Amino acid sequence: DDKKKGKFIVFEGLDRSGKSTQSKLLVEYLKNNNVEVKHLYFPNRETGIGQIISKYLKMENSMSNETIHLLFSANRWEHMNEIKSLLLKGIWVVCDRYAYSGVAYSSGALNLNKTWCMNPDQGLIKPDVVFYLNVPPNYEEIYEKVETQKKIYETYKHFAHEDYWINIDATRKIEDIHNDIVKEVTKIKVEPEEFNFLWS
Ligand SMILES: Cc1cn([C@H]2C[C@H](O)[C@@H](CNC(=S)Nc3ccc(Cl)c(C(F)(F)F)c3)O2)c(=O)[nH]c1=O
Repeated sequence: DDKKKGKFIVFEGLDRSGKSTQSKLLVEYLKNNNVEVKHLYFPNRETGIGQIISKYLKMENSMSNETIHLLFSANRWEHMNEIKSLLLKGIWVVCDRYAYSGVAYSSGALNLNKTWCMNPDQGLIKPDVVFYLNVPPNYEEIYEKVETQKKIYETYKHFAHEDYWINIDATRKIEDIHNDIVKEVTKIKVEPEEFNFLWS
């Protein structure tokens, strides 16, 4: 009746870490293996909430640090019913960015308290695995600056030792990064299981 049957994979990483390259490669690989999979992205800029987030990111409005933080969290909550329904049926979800982005970006770029940042996402569906595309920032949107990216790299380390968190050296060839990811995916437990939730 109520078991999670599909698998839920999140990609995390700084901007231009290769997330969408790798997530598209993973989705293609799963589809070639007959697995039904939905590719989702956060923020979803299409929703009423996402359209405001979009203005914020393009600097078409300005918003206070707590206001935008909470909108990013509400934007995930408005997808929970749909993600749950997919996973309950056995459809997999590959998702570019999630609650980890919310915490790392707001604490890193906006200097918000980590616990305060985590609280609104408590209760979101927990993914089976997070692939963190690790690219030290050594080299249009509000967080674009290399100075801003360096602060976020540090804050992402908050999650580095959780057993769901898989560090991926994203400085390697694209094919080799993808092979690395496919390998970890084959380790995911096959059978249905109870849903788990952040930040358990
Ligand atoms: C899910 C989520 C995302 N973000 C930020 C992360 C990222 O800095 C920003 C960028 N998002 C998207 S969809 N695209 C994007 C495209 C180009 C460029 Cl240059 C950038 C950025 F400015 F970040 F570099 C971002 O959205 C957040 O700040 N909090 C969140 O919870």
